[PDB]
Amino acid sequence: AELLKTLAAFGKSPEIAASLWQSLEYTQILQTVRATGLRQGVGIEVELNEIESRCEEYPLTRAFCQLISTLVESSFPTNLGAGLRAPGFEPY
Amino acid sequence: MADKFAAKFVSHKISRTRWRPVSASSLQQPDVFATGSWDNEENKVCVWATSDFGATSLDEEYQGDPKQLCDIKHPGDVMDMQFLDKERIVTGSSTGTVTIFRHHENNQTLSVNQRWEQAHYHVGSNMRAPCTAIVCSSPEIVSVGEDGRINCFRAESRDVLRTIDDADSSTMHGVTFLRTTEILTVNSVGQLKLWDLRKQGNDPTQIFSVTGERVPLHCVDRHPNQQHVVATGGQDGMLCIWDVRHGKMPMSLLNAHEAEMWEVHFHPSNPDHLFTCSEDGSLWHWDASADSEKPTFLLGGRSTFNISRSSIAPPNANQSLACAWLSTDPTKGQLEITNLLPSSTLSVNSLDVLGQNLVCGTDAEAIYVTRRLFS
Amino acid sequence: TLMIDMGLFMGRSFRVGWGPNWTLVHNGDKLSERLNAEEDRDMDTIDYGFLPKPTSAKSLTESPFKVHVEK
Repeated sequence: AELLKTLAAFGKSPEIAASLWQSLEYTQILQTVRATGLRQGVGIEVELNEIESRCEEYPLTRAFCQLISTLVESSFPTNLGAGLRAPGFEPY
Repeated sequence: MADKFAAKFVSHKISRTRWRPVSASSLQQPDVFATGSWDNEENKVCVWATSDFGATSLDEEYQGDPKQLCDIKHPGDVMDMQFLDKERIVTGSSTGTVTIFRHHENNQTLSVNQRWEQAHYHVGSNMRAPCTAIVCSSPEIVSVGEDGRINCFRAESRDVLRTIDDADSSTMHGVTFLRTTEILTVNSVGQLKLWDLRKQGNDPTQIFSVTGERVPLHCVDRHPNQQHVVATGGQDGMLCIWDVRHGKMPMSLLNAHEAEMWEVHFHPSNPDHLFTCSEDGSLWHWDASADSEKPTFLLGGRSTFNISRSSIAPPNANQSLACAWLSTDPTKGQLEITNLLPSSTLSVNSLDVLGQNLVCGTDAEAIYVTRRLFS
Repeated sequence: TLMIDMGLFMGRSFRVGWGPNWTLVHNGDKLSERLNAEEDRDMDTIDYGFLPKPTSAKSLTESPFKVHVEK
């Protein structure tokens, strides 16, 4: 989560924001392409299921919300997939 | 009151609970039971043990405890998991894989027997899909899915024995036996569909929808007082009851709610009580009749706002009484569903009732159980 | 890959590298040396995957990215 909020504070630079956008789409941290070859359906979903629930405190969720917020507001889609990626934010 | 619950803070999310079977016919709670993960730590199947019944079990927390035994981890969520026989286990994967174990209760392990790696899938995108419903009557096996294929298997095979494909298929919600080899589903169109295991073809074997506010029906089950009459629940809030083995007709259209019936399940010790679970944010026990004049399982539970246990009986001398079932014209009233919230609960994704005994695992990170459903 | 277009008088082929005293620099495998895909399996199993990362539509992406060396 700290890494994520740092990246959020980095994205304030628009070209840095674009680099982060394209880098994260290449990485697919959360779940973007459902083609097998990995353990898909993972990420903040899981840890939200287990730990945040027990704590009753849920900061990562909001932080990652602000993550996409900044990502979209600074960087705009140039591409999302053409048989190479999964086009569309519709997953998230 | 109604036999308060034992709550065990399991620190775990629950999706699927299914009794470990011994087939034939007996009354006990299967102390052994296999559990499919909502998200426990991963998606996994665990083995768990419950000190059956208030007899010889009033301990190990308060009123018993289920205990973890072993587990093995599973790609794709366990949306559904049914048992072919005493220790052969069949679960659907969100990866669209049909998974069969043979359990080792003594070794406390699960054996990875048989996999249909291939299942229901989306066309025009080449993407995989989970299975909507598995059907297990030993040893014949049926699978039905979002895209609408039909997957007919004899036990013990890693390749498709048959998949009926159609020039007409749809999304499927809930399935039930009508007979030994006759099957019904409720669909996402407001659609009641029929098939026979021996005879099938192209496009659905039988299709129904009629006046009465056809809504996407999510849950169907065959009554604990008879199978060939079944009940279905959908969006509108009205429960639809039917008699078939080749033709549908309504026992009742009960105005039992105003909104979607996500899942409904049937009381064994009471062939005429029901339960409903709904991720609309609530979970109701359904009871015959209405009014608080009978023990109220309409507003029962919720910690406070509790009401139940009222009664009055005519001696049949100069006194007369009538009720709703004695009317055959459709569109009946509400029939006593109570939502219950102890102090706080999250999405209960699996529940089971055996006799007046009840277990249920949830997303509330705990388990809730009762010996008696009433008092 | 699948060579299924056998004509005649064909192209050229390849060799893995030697290493000192019967060491082998190998992109291929000898007995059981290389893994299949998916990180999650029923019987508690994890495996590799690199090739389908750049594509949302595979074209038999068969390109090496780690060559192991064994003696």
